This record gives sequence, C-alpha cells and structure tokens, in this order.
Amino acid sequence: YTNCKTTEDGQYIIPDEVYTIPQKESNLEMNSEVLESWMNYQSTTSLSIN
Amino acid sequence: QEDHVRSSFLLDNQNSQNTVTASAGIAFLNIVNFKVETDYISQTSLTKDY
Repeated sequence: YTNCKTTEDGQYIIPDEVYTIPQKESNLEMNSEVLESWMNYQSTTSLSIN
Repeated sequence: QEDHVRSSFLLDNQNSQNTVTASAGIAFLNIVNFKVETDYISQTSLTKDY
C-alpha cells in the first residue's frame, strides 16, 4: 500500500498491485405463490311418519 | 424491472333439496278411521373454492 491507491469512486483503498473494474450490478427476483382451497359440504335429511 | 401478477379464483356451489309428503286416509262411517302421512326432506349444499 505504498501508493495509497484508491478505487476511482473513492469508496475503498486497494493495494498497488490490483485494479478494479466497476460493475455495479444488482439482481432481484421475488416469487410469491398463494394457493387457497375451500370446500364446504352441508347435508340435512328429515323423515316424518305419522 | 418486470412484474407479473396472476390471480385465478374459482367458486362452485350446488344446493339440492327434495321434499316428499305422502298421505292416505281411509275414513269409514264411524267404524274405522286409518290415517297415515309420511314426510321426507333431503337438503344438501356443497360449495368449493380455489
């Protein structure tokens, strides 16, 4: 670190023997999946004998 | 940025209602009186969602 070399954006100090290509890339992927099932069964039998 | 939203909703519903009433009466002249009535109710409901 003799030369106190810095990345051009001024963010980080780097050793004299390396160089940085700035590729400031971000990837986002959000996947949401909702499954809802509802089954309602209702029965009613009624028998009357007189 | 890309954004996809797919929303599918399915609803199903069935109601079935049967009713039966069977009556029968033999009415003589104050000697024999025989009266019979039967009843039968069948009510069902079935709802499904998705």
